[PDB]
Amino acid sequence: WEHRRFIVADSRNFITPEFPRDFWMSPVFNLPRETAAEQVVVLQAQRTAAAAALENAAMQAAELPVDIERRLRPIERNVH
Amino acid sequence: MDPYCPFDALDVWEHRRFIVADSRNFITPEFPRDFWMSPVFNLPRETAAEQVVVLQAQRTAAAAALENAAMQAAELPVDIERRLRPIERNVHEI
Repeated sequence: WEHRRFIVADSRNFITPEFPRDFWMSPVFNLPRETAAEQVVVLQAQRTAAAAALENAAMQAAELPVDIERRLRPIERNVH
Repeated sequence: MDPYCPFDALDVWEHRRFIVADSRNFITPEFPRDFWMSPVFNLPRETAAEQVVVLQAQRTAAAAALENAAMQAAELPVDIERRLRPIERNVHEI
């Protein structure tokens, strides 16, 4: 024995919300083809790429003290 | 505010085994609607425009540093040609 009140599930059932005068013209509903978010994402990706590339250049160019000593010292020994 | 409905309410006494045309009742929770707080979109502290401005300022700083690296590292061939040529001439003097 289970009892409760019932209300008919009718297709005619509609809901009536209310909208304020300042609803639709929120600034974000209407947006241009180009906003700041896409530039932010692309610029951050480029910044990370440059951060990696500077480190790669640092490790690629760290041989100058070795690239010069092995060119100068043997000539020193040869002359000496 | 109440959604419209032609039928107010009626008296129904359901059974267990013989629920024919088995419907789907709209279940309701038991905690009061006073505990169910209204939704708020927490706006971020910064806006994408301010993000563009700050990131562009940081790019300008990084580019200035890279330009400094360029001017300090572009003279290395000049150092090469300034240091070895007198020594090469001295070796030729022999």
